[PDB]
Amino acid sequence: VMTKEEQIFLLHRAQAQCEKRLKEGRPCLPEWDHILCWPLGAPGEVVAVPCPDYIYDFNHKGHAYRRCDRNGSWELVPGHNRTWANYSECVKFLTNETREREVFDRLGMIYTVGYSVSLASLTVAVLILAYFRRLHCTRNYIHMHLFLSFMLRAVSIFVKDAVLYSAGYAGCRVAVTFFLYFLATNYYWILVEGLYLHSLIFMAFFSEKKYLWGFTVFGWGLPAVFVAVWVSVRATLANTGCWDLSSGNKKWIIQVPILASIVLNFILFINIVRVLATKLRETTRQQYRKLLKSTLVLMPLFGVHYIVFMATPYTEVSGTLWQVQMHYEMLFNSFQGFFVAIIYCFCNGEVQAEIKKSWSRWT
Amino acid sequence: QVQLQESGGGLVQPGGSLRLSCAASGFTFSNYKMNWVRQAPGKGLEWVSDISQSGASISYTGSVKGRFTISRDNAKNTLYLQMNSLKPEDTAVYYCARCPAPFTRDCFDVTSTTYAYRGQGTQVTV
Amino acid sequence: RNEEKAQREANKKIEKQLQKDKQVYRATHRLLLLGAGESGKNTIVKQMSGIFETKFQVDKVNFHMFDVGAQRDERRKWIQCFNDVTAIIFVVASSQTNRLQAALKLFDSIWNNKWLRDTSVILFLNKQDLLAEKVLAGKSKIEDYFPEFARYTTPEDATPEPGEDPRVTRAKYFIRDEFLRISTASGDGRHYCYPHFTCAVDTENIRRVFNDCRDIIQRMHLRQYELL
Amino acid sequence: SIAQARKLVEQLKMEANIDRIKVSKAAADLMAYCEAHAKEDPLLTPVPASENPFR
Amino acid sequence: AVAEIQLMHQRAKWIQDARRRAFLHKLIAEIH
Amino acid sequence: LDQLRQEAEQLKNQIRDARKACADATLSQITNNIDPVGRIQMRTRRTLRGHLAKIYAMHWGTDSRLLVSASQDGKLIIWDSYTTNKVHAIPLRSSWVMTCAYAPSGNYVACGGLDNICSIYNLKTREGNVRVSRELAGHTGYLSCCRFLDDNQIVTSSGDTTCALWDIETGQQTTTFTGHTGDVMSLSLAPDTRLFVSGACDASAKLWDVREGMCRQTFTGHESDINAICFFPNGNAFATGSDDATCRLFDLRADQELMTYSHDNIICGITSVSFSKSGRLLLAGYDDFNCNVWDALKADRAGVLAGHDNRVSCLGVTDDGMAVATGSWDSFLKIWN
Repeated sequence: VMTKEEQIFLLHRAQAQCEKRLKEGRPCLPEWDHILCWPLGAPGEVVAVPCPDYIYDFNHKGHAYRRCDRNGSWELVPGHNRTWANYSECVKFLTNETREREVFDRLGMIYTVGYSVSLASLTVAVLILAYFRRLHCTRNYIHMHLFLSFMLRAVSIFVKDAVLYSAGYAGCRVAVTFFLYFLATNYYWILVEGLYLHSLIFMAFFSEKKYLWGFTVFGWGLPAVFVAVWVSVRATLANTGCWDLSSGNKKWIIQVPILASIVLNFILFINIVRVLATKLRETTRQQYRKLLKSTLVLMPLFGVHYIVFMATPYTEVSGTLWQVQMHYEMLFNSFQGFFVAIIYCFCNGEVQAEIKKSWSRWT
Repeated sequence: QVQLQESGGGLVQPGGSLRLSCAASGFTFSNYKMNWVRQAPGKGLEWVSDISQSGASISYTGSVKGRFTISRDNAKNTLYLQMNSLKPEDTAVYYCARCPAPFTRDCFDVTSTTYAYRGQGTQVTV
Repeated sequence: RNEEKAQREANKKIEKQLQKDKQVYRATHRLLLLGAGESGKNTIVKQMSGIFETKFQVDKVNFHMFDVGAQRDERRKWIQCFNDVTAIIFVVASSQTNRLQAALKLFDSIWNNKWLRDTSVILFLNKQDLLAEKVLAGKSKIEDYFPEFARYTTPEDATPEPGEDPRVTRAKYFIRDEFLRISTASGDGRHYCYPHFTCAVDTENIRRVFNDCRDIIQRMHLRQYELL
Repeated sequence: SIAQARKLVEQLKMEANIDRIKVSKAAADLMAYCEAHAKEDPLLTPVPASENPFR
Repeated sequence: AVAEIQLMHQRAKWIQDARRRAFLHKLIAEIH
Repeated sequence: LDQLRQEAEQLKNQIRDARKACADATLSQITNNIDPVGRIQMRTRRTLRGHLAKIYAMHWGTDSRLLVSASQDGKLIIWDSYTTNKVHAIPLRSSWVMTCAYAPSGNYVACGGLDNICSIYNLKTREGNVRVSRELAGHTGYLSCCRFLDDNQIVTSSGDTTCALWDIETGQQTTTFTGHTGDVMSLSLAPDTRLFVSGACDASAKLWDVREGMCRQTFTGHESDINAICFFPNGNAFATGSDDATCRLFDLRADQELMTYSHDNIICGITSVSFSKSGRLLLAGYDDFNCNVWDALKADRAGVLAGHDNRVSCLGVTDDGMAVATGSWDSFLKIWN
């Protein structure tokens, strides 16, 4: 992005060049107006100058106009000392463009609502899981870790919103790093849930000691690993302002491993559904209905919806593809934690029985 | 005390008809699935037929399918086996065997050598 | 407090021993082995006290079979000990006036037992060669012990054994369909039946169990995820 | 079977030869025992946590 | 790409552009 | 054989008539004057975790502090119930332990099951760990219960329809008790250890005098297999739990059922029974994963010890009556007060 501060540098460079040019029936003397440098004006005629190239937003093919008199003095706006000017040709590309701000605000609001609902549902879910000691199991342990990853993603996105969109110091960079790391943890715990179910199915008999600690490390430390690598590369080669702004391919250092998870998870997800159908084949329209229901309840845990828009590159924001991508994702990703809490805690038969018996005994 | 008393067995010409009646006492007859089993001479206790608690479910051993009709009169706390088309290989001691636990669909051990909730048996000679 | 410290030291030693033992206990699958004496159950025992424990392993996976010998034929009490086993290997004496019907009744009792309603049952029709010999010679006369066998036909999904007579295939699949009639009736997916056609000396008997055990485990996991 | 029936008959005769008291005496004895030992049964009437070792 | 990380890289590549364009609008309003 | 059958039938009629003459009323009709205990809000104070499979049995100590529990993972674990500390852990040769006993002196424990063998383990070993001190083989049916009379004399019940009193030192059957036709599922020693009642799967509970080995009485009235039995603390009465979903208190001296504890919604078999120290409460473990504390005199359910995740398999009331210990197929032993 050619930031305004950098533009200021280009503006000062152009002003210095114009000043050097100035130092180098009566025509107007050349002048500078903080926008353009005007040559010797024609006596009593309008002088047009092509739009400056150093301005990132002007339509460079246009021509700005200034008016000169016959005495050699630039025309002034009546009632003022302001010099007459007309840059309407360069402003063709310019627009208030409140619609793009409205789209980014709408996206923010929708995933804020989604992540808040997910955070509330997952707080309820994790309190239920941890409170009841019956539920304590490797499946539910990984579920609690996944719920906590969703918590961290949601609350850290909220922190990023508050710190960053309400300042290139460490306070902004630490917030951005926490956002990236907790998002990576959520994605990799989605992947860890997929891997754990795939091990329970395909790894005929499961060695808990060799993998549960390994799964926890893969779900927490590795997202820390490559996020720390990205932080190191950013502080080495870019280290500029808020780390909100992308620094080129350096962003992949976080994007590639997370996307690499989704692919793998998708590779697992169908490979599990392929098993489910097989199981249902070994025990009709009813079996297909049950397979469809199992797939529907299995997508939120596996984050299958991500595979819809993984391959989309950094598209332009003023586009239908980017708009549908962002709306779909800021909806589904934000509500994915809520879906997981509903299905795997609220709709879980074991947890439902736990809640029923606890409520009955308490009453 | 759980008692099952079979009666009505006796000499019947081959291809004839007969009616075995099991009088139950000492337990709530309605709660228990009931069975007829037979000890043939020189053979182990073969199972003949069974009927559920209410009588809605009925099953027979193959050799008596259609030939015999099992039934239960919960009001009289009794079990019946109406026997028809009797072939000579039906000559056996018929035990009216109660299933061990009430309200349970399983009927473990009625064919065991010394099962407890089983009647003394009535002889049917054909 | 000194006594409490000594007690806690002993308790921690015991707890670490129990944690060590838990790894072995979970890695080993208890299997019940059930059936009459004429079913060839002891032959399968050899191929692989009032209980005969057999520790064997398939692909470095430990199975702990419990052939229940020296026990009274009244099974209804000690059978409850085997609700948490991975599977009940029910071996039938196909080829007691009607031993097969007794096996069917026992299988029904196992299937509908409130404690074994969550216990899977692998099913072994052990006497396939002898059943073939008796059906082809007309000595089995299964058609009179089962009149519905006079109208039963070989199902479309049936795969005949290489060189097996069609009457043998019809008989064996009739037996399987009888046991599956028992199992599917009020099965409800809480537990599963795995019928198999095996001989006494078949080395496949372990694999057919092991695979089924794997299947059972897999299905249990799915039942834990509400996927089934 | 004859020996088993003989043993059963002997056991039944032995059980028939025993003396039996009135069941009202049984109820009296049991209620007397319960009324005498109720206060030393923390299960029925929980003792204070100082006395109860499971505080 | 990762949806949330892109929307952040896009809300930042933008707010910057919109802020420099607001500066440009201020310049035009003051001069033209 | 027909003559013996007729004589047995006539004796059965005579015994039934004698019982009917001795009982014109039940326990409730006499105990109208006793105070109802109300709702027993008994609560769990300790949960003994560490068993992997379904505790099939447990037994308290005479000190009412240590308790032995048997899991069918093959573990005999002694718990200091006060401090929840495991005192000993004993691996078992046969994983299928269906019974365990703790010697009154506390020096020994016993366990047995489908192995038919009553293994006596010594606790106070000089070596420093529990060894297989003795094995009592001789039962041909699964060992369903075992109770110590002393350090050397132990009574056991088996699935072979017989009970056996063993001298531990010699390892030989001091006495054989026979007469049950169903699997003998449990036994209970009298407070004087002279008598013991054993319930079997013939719906009959037989009382034996240990010294001579004859069946003194055969109390009947249960409809299905008896899975649990325990003397009333006075030793002149006992209680049984059966698969007919009813508990029944029998008088020894009245030779018949004194009272029946049942409810219509209870359609599951009692798996374990145990009186409180005073006998006012009969705690019975049911298959519906719950334990019911029955006010044994008014026969109404005084309370429910809900909390077990699976079938209650065993109960034990401390000799001092302070706490109950309930094991279960959930692999957990809950202590209640």
